[PDB]
Amino acid sequence: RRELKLLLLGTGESGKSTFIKQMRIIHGSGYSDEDKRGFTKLVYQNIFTAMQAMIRAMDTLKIPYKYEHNKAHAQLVREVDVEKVSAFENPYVDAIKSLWNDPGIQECYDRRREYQLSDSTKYYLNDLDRVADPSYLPTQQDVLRVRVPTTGIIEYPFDLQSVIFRMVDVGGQRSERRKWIHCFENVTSIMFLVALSEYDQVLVESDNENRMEESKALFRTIITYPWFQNSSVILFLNKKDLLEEKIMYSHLVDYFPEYDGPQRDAQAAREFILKMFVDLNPDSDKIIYSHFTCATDTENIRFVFAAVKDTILQ
Amino acid sequence: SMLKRLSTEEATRWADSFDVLLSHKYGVAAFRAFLKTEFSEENLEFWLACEEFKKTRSTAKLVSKAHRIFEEFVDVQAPREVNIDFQTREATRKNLQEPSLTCFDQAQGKVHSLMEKDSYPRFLRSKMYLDLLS
Ligand SMILES: Nc1nc2c(ncn2[C@@H]2O[C@H](COP(=O)(O)OP(=O)(O)O)[C@@H](O)[C@H]2O)c(=O)[nH]1
Ligand code: ALF
Ligand SMILES: [Mg+2]
Repeated sequence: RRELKLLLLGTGESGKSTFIKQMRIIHGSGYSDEDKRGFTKLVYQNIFTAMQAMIRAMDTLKIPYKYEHNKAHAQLVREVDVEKVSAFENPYVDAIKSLWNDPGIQECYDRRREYQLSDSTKYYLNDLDRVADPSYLPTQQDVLRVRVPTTGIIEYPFDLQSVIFRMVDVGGQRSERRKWIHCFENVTSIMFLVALSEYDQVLVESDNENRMEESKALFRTIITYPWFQNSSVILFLNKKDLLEEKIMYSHLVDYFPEYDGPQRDAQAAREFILKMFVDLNPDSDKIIYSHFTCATDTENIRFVFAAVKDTILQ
Repeated sequence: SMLKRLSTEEATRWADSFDVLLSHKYGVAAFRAFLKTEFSEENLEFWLACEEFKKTRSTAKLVSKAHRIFEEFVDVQAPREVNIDFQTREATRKNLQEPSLTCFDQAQGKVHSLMEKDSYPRFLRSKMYLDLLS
């Protein structure tokens, strides 16, 4: 009956809902074989939606297909209403496998920062045979990977033996933020998520605004709120795994020209990002606790929860 | 004979699909109650306002009604702003300058989608819904 309220805040796509799923795996009722079947259709839909994005991007960016047969496949795939998708069959399976293989589409994917494409694309697209199998059953990892946008404010209680954690998940897009006031009361602690990999991206909500500039502005605002002066603040710099990949091809200095460290170096990059965040409130002497996280990594998230509970909240 | 309980059946029907739920008057109402506890009822209000806007007969009424709906749900800083992307917002603004019955199809779709994949499944696992089954 001893109870603590913890907010998960952050801009859209930071990984807030993924944290909730991990709580469910580590401290809640987990995911049964039956639960996993409920995610099948979403997996399919994420795949179609991702390929449709790339297909429209091929035009917008003026990238030609390398193989002619792939145009017909793109016509086929573009005509699909993703809402009505419930199975993943040929000719759609082979069209998508075949599209994903075109060096054109691969350029388009490498240039994904210039449009909007969901983070788990590569993970699904490299594994279409597994997913296509007539009797495919999503793994726990497929479930952690799936994209479903959150709207509103939602409370998930979880019983850790000694204490109840009341975790609050929220929508992160601008329009959603006006509602946050509804969870700001009696907050023990805040877990603010930032996507390490969002440095070269722009917001979905708006026209050509940098996603990381947005997280900074938001973090700064939260930290200054006086009703949070006694709430502990934990900054999770999430998606550190995607950072490892992306840093090899997309240079941080091209987005944050103050970065004077080496190129193609994930560690220096993430230290610079961390530093930027910590430097937003020079007049506050309030503590920021941070950790680099990978929200889709259960072991990584298990640790991060034990440490908040064992160290920070006692 | 085989017994089936009318309220058990009704509530079960709501779980067949979200479109089924939306055609059950008591489904809509249960779902709305739920949205309100998640502060996301503007999604359903917007959606309903579009279904109704599709019914309009007078062109005169159509024009100003499109403006009301946009000012109310779509524009940035709208009092009941729905979570949609920049493109859908802007496509809607373009549509607005020569308004028709399809003016909000794109936006109504995104919102439909939002509800369907996020709130609806959670509602089906809610205690409020589950209590109506046993
Ligand atoms: N690889 C990787 N994917 C992540 C990580 N965190 C979140 N994701 C994925 O990114 C997408 C968006 O995460 P989500 O939790 O839905 O965002 P939010 O709830 O809007 O903050 C989902 O597809 C997640 O699977 C991460 O640390 N690593
Ligand atoms: F973009 Al979100 F939960 F913040 F889906
Ligand atoms: Mg979410």
